[PDB]
Amino acid sequence: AVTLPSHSTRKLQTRSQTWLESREYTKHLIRVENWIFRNPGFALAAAAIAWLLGSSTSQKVIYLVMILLIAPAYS
Amino acid sequence: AVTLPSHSTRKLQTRSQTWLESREYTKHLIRVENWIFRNPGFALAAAAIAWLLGSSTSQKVIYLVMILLIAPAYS
Amino acid sequence: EVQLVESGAEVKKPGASVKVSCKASGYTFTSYAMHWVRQAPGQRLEWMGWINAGNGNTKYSQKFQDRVTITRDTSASTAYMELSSLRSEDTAIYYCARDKVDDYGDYWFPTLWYFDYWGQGTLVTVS
Amino acid sequence: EVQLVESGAEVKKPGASVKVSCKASGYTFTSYAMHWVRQAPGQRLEWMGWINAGNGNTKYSQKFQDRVTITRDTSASTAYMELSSLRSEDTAIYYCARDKVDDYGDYWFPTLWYFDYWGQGTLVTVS
Amino acid sequence: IRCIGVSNRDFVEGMSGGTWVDVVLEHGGCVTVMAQDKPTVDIELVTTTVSNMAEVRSYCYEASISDMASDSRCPTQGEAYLDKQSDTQYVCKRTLVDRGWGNGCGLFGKGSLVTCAKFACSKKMTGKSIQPENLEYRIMLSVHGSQHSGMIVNDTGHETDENRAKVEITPNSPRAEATLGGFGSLGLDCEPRTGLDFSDLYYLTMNNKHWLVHKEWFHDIPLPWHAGADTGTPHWNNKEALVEFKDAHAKRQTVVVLGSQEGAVHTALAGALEAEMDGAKGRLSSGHLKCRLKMDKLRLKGVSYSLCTAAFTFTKIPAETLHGTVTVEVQYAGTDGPCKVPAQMAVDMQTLTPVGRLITANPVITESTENSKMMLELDPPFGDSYIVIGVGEKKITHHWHRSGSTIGKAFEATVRGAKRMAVLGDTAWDFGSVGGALNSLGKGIHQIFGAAFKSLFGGMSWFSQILIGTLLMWLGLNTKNGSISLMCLALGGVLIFLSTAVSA
Amino acid sequence: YLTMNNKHWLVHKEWFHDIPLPWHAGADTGTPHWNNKEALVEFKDAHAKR
Amino acid sequence: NMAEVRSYCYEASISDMASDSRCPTQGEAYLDKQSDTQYVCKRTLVDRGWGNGCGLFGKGSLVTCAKFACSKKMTGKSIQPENLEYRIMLSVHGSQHSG
Amino acid sequence: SALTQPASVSGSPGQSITISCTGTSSDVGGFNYVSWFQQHPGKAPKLMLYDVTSRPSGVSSRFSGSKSGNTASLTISGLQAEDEADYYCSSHTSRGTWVFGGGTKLTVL
Amino acid sequence: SALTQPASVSGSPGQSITISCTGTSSDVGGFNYVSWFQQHPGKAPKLMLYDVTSRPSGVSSRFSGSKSGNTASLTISGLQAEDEADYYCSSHTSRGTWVFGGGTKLTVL
Ligand SMILES: *[C@@H]1O[C@H](CO)[C@@H](O)[C@H](O)[C@H]1NC(C)=O
Repeated sequence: AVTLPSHSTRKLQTRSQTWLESREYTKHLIRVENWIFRNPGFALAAAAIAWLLGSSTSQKVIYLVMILLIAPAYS
Repeated sequence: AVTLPSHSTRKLQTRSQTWLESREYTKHLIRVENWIFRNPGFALAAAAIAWLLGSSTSQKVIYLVMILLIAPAYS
Repeated sequence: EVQLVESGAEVKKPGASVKVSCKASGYTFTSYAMHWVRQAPGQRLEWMGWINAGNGNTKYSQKFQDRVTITRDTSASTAYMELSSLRSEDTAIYYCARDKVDDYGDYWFPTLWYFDYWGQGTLVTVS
Repeated sequence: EVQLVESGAEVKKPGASVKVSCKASGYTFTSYAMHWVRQAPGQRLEWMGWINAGNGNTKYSQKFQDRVTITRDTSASTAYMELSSLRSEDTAIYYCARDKVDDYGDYWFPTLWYFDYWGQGTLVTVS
Repeated sequence: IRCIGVSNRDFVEGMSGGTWVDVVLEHGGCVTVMAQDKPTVDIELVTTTVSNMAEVRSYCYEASISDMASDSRCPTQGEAYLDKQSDTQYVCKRTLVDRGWGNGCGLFGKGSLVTCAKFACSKKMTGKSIQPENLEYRIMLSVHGSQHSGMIVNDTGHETDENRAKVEITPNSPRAEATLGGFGSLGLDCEPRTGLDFSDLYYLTMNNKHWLVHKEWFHDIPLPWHAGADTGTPHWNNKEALVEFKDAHAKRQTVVVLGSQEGAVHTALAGALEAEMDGAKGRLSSGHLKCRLKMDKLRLKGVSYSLCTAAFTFTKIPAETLHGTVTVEVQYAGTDGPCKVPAQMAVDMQTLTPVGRLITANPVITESTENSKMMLELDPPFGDSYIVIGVGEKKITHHWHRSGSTIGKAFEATVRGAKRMAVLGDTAWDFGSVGGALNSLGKGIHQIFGAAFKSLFGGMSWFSQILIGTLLMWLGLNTKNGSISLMCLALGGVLIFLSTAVSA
Repeated sequence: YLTMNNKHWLVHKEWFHDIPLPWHAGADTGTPHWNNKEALVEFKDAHAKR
Repeated sequence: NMAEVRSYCYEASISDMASDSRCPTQGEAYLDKQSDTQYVCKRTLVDRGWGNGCGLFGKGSLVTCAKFACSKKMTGKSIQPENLEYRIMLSVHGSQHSG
Repeated sequence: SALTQPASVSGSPGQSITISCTGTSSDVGGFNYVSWFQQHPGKAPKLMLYDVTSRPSGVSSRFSGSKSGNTASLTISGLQAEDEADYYCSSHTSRGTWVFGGGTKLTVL
Repeated sequence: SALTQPASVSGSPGQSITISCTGTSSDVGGFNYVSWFQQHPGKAPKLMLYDVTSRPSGVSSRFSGSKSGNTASLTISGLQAEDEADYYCSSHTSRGTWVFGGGTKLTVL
């Protein structure tokens, strides 16, 4: 099983609506949320880690975005 | 559908065999790879993007790992 | 001791309306509450009750949901169940029993015991 | 101590559904065991078995991979072996014997002994 | 006995501190306890019981869709509606898409259409709930000593056999006093309550195969939950998730099932527990227990007997089994009665005097006849050695050579000591006994770092675990103070380790 | 075209050639020889019990 | 006029099981199904003790080969630019309404 | 929805009998609300249990209640000759109404 | 997979008899599983061997098993008066099924 491919990495662009375009995006976000709703601790660790790299202020925030987004989705 | 939760975000730790521990940990990796084998272009764009942030050398490589891992899974 | 007594009714033909009284004796009214459990001989007890004598509240079984209405009278310390539009089948005996209210006066969850006493019965028969 | 009885497998006609029962007695069945070994008159004991226990699993001899099955009922500690279509050659005695099951309740490797007791035997004839 | 070549078996040598030894029993292996004296008891923990249960929600795998009768209205005589929405067993999504003059407004534009489908399920999860009370971990006791590996037969379920003894310990009656005839009554006091953190695990059904999963996982499934109180008319909350209304771009609306989601739910279960059910329990594999094993009442049995006579014929070639002992099973012929069984591992014969510390103390044969049948175990030294019982004329000797060195047993043992720390860890310090200011201060620190760690990095699959491992590694090669770099690299290294130990 | 049961939708030759499930080739006469099979039918054991 | 380029079986029906059970240092277990074509086999090592009954102890090399089967395959039917079509429609307002 | 209670039973004095009242999760299982009413026929019922295991003060102590799953077991020992009271099991459902079981006519010998 | 043990061999009271069961590497040789079933014409074949030897609890010393490859030798000496019965040799194949030899009916005295 573990059907990997998500057809949206391709999709097709056309006048008519694709299969699950709505269900799709909201879904991608709502997955991340009740991921982090169940692990605030990882928001702490991810916070300290990210804020430890780059020294430059904002990318810091880029590191937090990268890390909060990769933990639930792939892994 | 699109059942979000993947039980491995918790698992259970016991001497006994978990459900799909083997085909689990890999099907993660093999999902990332073809996903990458079908879009080398995104390796180019991700390369240039990452290498434009952080100026610090090895921070760059962290950005490419950041981005190559974020694209196939977390949309 | 605790005393429950009732009025021994008669048939009051099909379609009539029975009114049975339960006048509580031997304990404190104001903590009595009240139930009505119908039975005739040879089948299972149905509980068609109500549960609150302090506030006059009521809860009825879904079978009887609207048939019976109940009046409480504390001056006579008496609860009156009245079954309107009775039929041939409801030939039975109606016991009134108590399950003491929680002190708040609101009755939601009973005592762990329910019925520590019983009316002595009123057999009601339909023609 | 240990009793195993069956009801006799007379004779049906070639094309008959024969069901034999094995009533476990005395010995606790709980996690018990079983087997079925049919031998024809002075025959090459055949093992057409079903490794049953509590769980109700089975594994059939290649010869009866899909001809007969034996469901468990622990209400009476009874195993039912049912061989669809009693053809003529079957006249042999179906014995039920036990190889009591492993601790875990799952049965993989049998005990060193196999069959410490045996059914009375059932003659079933195709004629 | 009952544990040989069983792998994960861990033998504890000597209780210490006044006949008190605490041990952790997990189904994946055994524990064989050996004291200075007293028989060597072999404890093996089998199964688990799930009792009363209860249902929590349900989830539908498969959606029948019938009807779909539609209602449309004019550009302005409001939005649409039809009788079937009050049914609550249907699903309807009013989407404003249609056109004028075709249907009939004389008002080009918009339109609202309600499309209502009948939703009935077929295959569905129950998702039952576990509460820690009433589940008892069945546990089996097996003492070494005299035994074939069957031959005695009769097991000790009900008793007879008199070598082994079943104990079922439940949080409403712990302290499972176990009576081993003639050896001693081995009592043991176990906590069923606190070991696995149940109440966080819902017992989960599909078709037959059953699983255990987190409430945290089980409430997050995007299915049309049910409430599981009763049927009669199952009322499906949601229904939106499993059906999808696809409106065509040019005109109209379609109702489309998502089809059986069954297998996808199998994929989402990666890393559950594999579970077995029956009508009143549902055999639970895996698990772990914690128990203080009280050796107070025991006896070596027939410490007092003769040495038998002439025999020593041994049946099999001892068989170098995994991790330690060469497990011997002889048949002294001609013995009269319940006489002792002499065994010694000799460094050299030569003057007798073995150092072997065999793990099967005071072995004893049974009755008269000749069938005998006694099985033993002997832990020889790693070097070459001679296996000898030294009685009668010329006895019978054997030559055996262990492999591996004290260094190998050193690394090997901590390998598993680590896995004991890895899985079930924070109780791993309960494998050792009579601790204070070594094993408790230890279990304390490990418990705090364990709670913080689990809280910090929960949500970690194996792959994730390796990634964050390596990031904390790379920080550990950099920054400053030799603290956050050393603390960081440390905690990273331990994830990498817990990952590899999970996999192995 | 990708047919499951009585419904059909286009998919490219990447999502479609990337699927882990069994291959099967061109036709179903009799019963086909199923390529792969590892994706379905996942079997492993612990405690070393069959 | 469409072809069929491959197929997938989105369902599965396993059957027939059996097992190997050969001892350690007896080499390998055979069981003949690894010869026949649709019976999936994955060889695993059962650390094997005296319960089963073998001489040594360690990884025992058995595999259960259960016969695969399928139901309700999804077909990948493929097309090319040929055997395509459109059926376009025309309007030309003029004066009409409904035809 | 009446609780399941079996019609009737008998036996030697002193001998333990078991009356099984089987409900659903709605009432007997997810509550400890039970009671068994001894009803002398033609006389008024009385309550011989309450809170399961417990008993009112005037109860003959040889009555014993028990529950597991959906069950209500009234187990009596050394039945004294005059212990035939039609036994009815009753409980508080979740919906807030009480239901009396089918009742067990008790048969003494 | 089949059991070929011999049909019937005769011997006088007291001299030893030897029944040979010849199997495959798949069953008899590659395992310790062997069992010999004494079947009297009247009663069901009952356990009397199990694993080479190891009398169950009816030792009647006069029965001994042995193995030398794919062999099973049950050697009875001291003919047990009316010990005449069919003897069947059994084995656990590795495929997971049991096989029983063609049986040796014995002749005594
Ligand atoms: C087996 O148990 C029975 C009692 O059920 C006992 O009489 C018999 O002696 C026991 N035999 C063995 C070998 O344990």
